Amino acid sequence: TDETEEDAIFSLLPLLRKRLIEAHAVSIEEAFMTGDGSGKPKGLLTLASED
Amino acid sequence: NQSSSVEVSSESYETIFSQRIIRDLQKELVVGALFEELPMSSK
Repeated sequence: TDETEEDAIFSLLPLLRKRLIEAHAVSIEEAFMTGDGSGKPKGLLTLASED
Repeated sequence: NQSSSVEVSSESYETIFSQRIIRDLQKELVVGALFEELPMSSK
């Protein structure tokens, strides 16, 4: 919001960008680990289970 | 008018509309900007 950047000594944008990017990375690695097939890539654990 | 032998269709040709706006007397601003203002840069 616009009433937070003024409502703080220091900016909070770099933190926001970093958190978004690292959220993407963590989610993708977790999904490739054990993501199911429903709307998500099949994970190696799931693939080994079904085989 | 509707008194002569010839008449107009409706009042919109009996009437003239003015494009000027008028306003009444309104309350004055007194306490709004008499104290001096303190600038801020945080909560």
